[PDB]
Amino acid sequence: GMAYLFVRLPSSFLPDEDQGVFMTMVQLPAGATQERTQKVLNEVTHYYLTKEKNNVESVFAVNGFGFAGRGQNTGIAFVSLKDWADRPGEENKVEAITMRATRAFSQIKDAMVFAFNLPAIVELGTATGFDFELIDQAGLGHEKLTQARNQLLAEAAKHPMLTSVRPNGLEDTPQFKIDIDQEKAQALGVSINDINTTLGAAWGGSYVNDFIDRGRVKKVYVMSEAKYRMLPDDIGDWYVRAADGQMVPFSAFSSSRWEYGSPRLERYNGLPSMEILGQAAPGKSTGEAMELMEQLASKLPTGVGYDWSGNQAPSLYAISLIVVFLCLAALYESWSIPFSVMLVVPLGVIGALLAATFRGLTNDVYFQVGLLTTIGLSAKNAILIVEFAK
Amino acid sequence: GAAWGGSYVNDFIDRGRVKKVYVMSEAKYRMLPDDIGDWYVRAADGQMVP
Amino acid sequence: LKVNQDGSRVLLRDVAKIELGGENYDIIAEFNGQPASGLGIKLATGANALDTAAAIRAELAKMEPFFPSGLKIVYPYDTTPFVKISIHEVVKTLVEAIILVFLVMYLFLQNFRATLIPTIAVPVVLLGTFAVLAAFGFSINTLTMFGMVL
Amino acid sequence: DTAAAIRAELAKMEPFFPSGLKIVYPYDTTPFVKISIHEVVKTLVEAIIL
Amino acid sequence: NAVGTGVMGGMVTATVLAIFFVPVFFVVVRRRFSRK
Amino acid sequence: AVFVPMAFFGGSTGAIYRQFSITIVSAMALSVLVALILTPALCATMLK
Amino acid sequence: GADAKTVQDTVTQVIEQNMNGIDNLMYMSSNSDSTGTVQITLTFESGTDADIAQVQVQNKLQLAMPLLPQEVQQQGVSVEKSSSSFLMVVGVINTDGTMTQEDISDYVAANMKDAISRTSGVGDVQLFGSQYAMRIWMNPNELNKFQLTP
Amino acid sequence: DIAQVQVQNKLQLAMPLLPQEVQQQGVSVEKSSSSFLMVVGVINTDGTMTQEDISDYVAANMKDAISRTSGVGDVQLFGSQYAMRIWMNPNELNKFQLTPVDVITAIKAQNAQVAAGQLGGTPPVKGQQLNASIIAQTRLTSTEEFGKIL
Repeated sequence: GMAYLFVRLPSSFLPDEDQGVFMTMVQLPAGATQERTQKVLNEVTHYYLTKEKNNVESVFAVNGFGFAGRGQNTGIAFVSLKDWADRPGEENKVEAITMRATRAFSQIKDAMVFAFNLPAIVELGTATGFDFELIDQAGLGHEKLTQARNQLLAEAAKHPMLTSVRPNGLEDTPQFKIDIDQEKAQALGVSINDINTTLGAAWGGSYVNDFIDRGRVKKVYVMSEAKYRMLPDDIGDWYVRAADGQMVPFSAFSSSRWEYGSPRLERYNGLPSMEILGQAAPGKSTGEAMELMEQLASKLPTGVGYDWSGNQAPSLYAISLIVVFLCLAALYESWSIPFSVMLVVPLGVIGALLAATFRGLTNDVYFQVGLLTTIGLSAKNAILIVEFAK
Repeated sequence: GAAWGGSYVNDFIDRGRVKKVYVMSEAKYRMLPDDIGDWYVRAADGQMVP
Repeated sequence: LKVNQDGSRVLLRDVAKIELGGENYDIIAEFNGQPASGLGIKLATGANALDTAAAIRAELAKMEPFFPSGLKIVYPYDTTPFVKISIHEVVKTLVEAIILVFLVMYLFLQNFRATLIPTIAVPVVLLGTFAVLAAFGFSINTLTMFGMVL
Repeated sequence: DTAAAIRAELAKMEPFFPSGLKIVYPYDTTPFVKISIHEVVKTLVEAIIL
Repeated sequence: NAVGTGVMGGMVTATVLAIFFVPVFFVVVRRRFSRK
Repeated sequence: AVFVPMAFFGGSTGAIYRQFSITIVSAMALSVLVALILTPALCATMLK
Repeated sequence: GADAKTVQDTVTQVIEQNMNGIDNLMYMSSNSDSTGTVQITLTFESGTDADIAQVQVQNKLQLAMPLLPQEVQQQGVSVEKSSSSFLMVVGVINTDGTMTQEDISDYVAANMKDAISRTSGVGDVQLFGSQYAMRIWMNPNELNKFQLTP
Repeated sequence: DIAQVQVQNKLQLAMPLLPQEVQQQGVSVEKSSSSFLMVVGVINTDGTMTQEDISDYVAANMKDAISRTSGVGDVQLFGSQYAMRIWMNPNELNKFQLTPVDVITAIKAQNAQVAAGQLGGTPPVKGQQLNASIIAQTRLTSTEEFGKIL
């Protein structure tokens, strides 16, 4: 029974707990604005302010700063809950606060907002979860790699003893390309230097110089009012100087046409890659899921490689099996006492297992050393029923 | 310097990895000292010079 | 910028607006809906953590007094009180487990003098572990505090 | 230890090579380490038996 | 709770079992003597 | 003999399993020396 | 301004090529954003000093510093210790003499951020908003009306 | 470790006292050993390629990695990596009236990548729904495109 209480007992690394502090990130669809995403953060900040007054003490919303990275799509909000005495119920604990919260956002919104207890652990090491990566080893383009990523993600969901796989954050929104005919430029009498720094300084701004402001030196920037750089028809407003002392429309030499390029290009280990954050099956565990994932990435096209309690423990206790017997003959020389204490081991451990399997405890680090101590005391009691009797 | 010894002008893209761009000259116009005269330079008054 | 034929002075004000505004209008902060801006300090790989955040207030203590009208500080997402409480809850158990072993020692050893040796033994052994783990580099970590209590 | 990890990194480049592109090993230090250990540990066992 | 639930459980079944009933006594019997 | 063998930590489970074992192994040696110096003295000194 | 593809092979790639010859190193990843902002992370072996590990990486980037756009060179190039996690996040608001979410972002960054990011080995301070800067909002109609460019 | 840093944080002071061709050239500070160990030759048998096609592919796949993996001191490359090569002709330049300075300036203009801001810029007008990045000139790809430089 001891063995069965131990094999089926799930293995987590370390328990996640209430910290009086959690947070929640935002993600709007492709090419959303600062105005659109700000509306979403307002609904999120106020779900805490009106429908969570007994729990939340102070919010701190942020538009344009997700933990993916940056952009007018992204966002986040830093919650700071009221102290633990004024939060009596298990409903008032982060476990249950991020349950009806995550539920609320999924119902009454049109984008993606979640919530999570801050991993009291570290960023890495979640248990029953992985971080796959999809490298392009050959000289394939980013678009060919993206297709192989859609084929890997497809096959996993085609036959998941399951899995839960998704991309990391390459939405792939469109981009307004401008092809400048170099031939036309020289004919009308315009320098290509001038044409570039008009388009770069106008739409994207430019670091020109520094200046003084109440002691501290700051920057000087030059860009343009928003209203002359909002849509693609405003490109024609900008006229450039030409050799023959006269202006020239942008449309003269310009060409306008939309494209499809991604707004973030990951590059794992010197080569173009795309991150694939998937979790282990609800039945299986990490090493099973990862082994049943390298076999799926090996079914992709050519020029498409990959890269990624403890297995530690198996060997740890192996040295515990040796030093015990030697310390059990350092004062108890016989080959009778060295096997006597070898039985208290599962006497105590059966119970340690039993208590953790009864309530909602798991095989984490605390239980793993709470097992060591269970064996330590076990030796004490037994050795007293030996050292005395001998 | 650009003719005989070459020169690092700019960078360009080649199957993902950024590499260099160099400008020098075919070997046959820079082998011996009589080939110096082949190179003619622009002059203020819109004309070449040996 | 220029002076056109009739000596009409073109200034940079005429051709464009000029205001002292943000260096980067990408991100905006709203403390409980109200407009604001703070500081999000992240740790330096292998830093002292609590010691760092205690010295965050040390430096920031002398900025407080020279703030303009209305400019006040507030504290969201903070790590400090979780350190303070886990110490206070573990040291709470230490004292409990002592008081409780003193009762089990009195119920067997009716001698009041006899229920003191074990009550005065382990106080010294714990202090020894603080002297040993300090000598090996370890601190009062969440881990080494359960190591005392376990 | 360095030259063992030279093959570790280089092991995952092998599989994505084009047609014909193969590796070969001249001037190599590895087998001199492997042999001097194996010849000295050989003596250890001899000197014990003797 | 993650530490104590694990230890508590084991200590109940470590002593109440060892000291009494099951081995920690049956051991020396069939280890010291049994066959040698 | 069960603590220090397992106190050979590894990976991100470094000071994780290490610190726990040593903290209690140091505690054991200190408990033994106290049980060979203080507890023996205190007991002889004054138990009855 | 630089789009995601420009930064991916004008700042990113140039470093990645000239980012080698460092003692202890598992891997390096990269993120070439469309905001025109790249960030390369290098994870080392556990127990390795963060002090020397930082220096080796940034005394190699320096060799690829002259192989970078001149706008990028005068832009913020930083090498620091990561922690992908904040601790103290000190919000700062106004009540009496009211000011915008930009007046506060400036005063925070022109009083405290300079100090906090140095005091007690702080890894990387975040600024929620931005410091002030002499901003100019060019007009295209007014430039051609006088015959001019940026 | 430190002996390297001291030497290269002193060279850096004389870096601006160097020819600008030298600055963009490879300046390196590493650990010497005047002796190789693993010298891994790489050839071709089936799909045959020159002693330059191989020097490129070695330097565009493995050399970047090997020179970083397990504190490798200094990788040697037997040949060279590929580079857009141009073999100027003096007769053809004078036949059209030209110099190598006109050819260098032509590639420092057409062969380049530029930062083009974005629609729905950093500070937009409250009401905009779209935000997408603009593309500018691109760094040339093929030998054919370097042939069409005007």
